[PDB]
Amino acid sequence: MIKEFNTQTTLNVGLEALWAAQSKDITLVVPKVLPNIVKDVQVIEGDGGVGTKLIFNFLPGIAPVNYQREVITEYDELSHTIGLQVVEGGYLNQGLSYYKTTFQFSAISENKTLVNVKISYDHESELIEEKVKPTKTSESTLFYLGQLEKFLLN
Ligand SMILES: C=C1C[C@]23C[C@@]1(O)CC[C@H]2[C@@]12C=C[C@H](O)[C@@](C)(C(=O)O1)[C@H]2[C@@H]3C(=O)O
Repeated sequence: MIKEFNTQTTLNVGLEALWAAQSKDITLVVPKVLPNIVKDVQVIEGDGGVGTKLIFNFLPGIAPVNYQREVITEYDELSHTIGLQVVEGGYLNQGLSYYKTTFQFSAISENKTLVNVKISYDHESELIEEKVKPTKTSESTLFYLGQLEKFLLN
């Protein structure tokens, strides 16, 4: 049933800094990284592990939705893997019936890190809508990761 797309990016920042930003500090880092997109992010419930509930509030007028609620579905500190599944809003209002993003961080050297991006998705329509193809949604993820790199290196 579930379709999967993978890509990779390499960022010139170290593993621990990236992993902290993407996990325990996500709610304060994301608005600083994406100040023209994300107004704020809250932890609704949970400690950061599986089943933690997050809400991302967006600036209106950019996308067809002004929030997304996410739930953590994987949290592995040894492999530095975190998965976020959309619960409400987000791409569920744009043509998909299921969406999840999983990041896995691997050190290349002290200040260079490989980021694997896995996008899992489904849609009810016989043909997928263009704006929610993973080739397109991954572009936004890569935009974010590059902005995260820029934020951490400052
Ligand atoms: C530019 C982006 C990329 C977002 C969607 C957004 O439009 C704004 C917020 C990004 C993001 C930030 C943190 C998480 O990595 C993510 C999966 C999410 O929920 O929100 C990230 C998410 C994504 O990678 O799909």
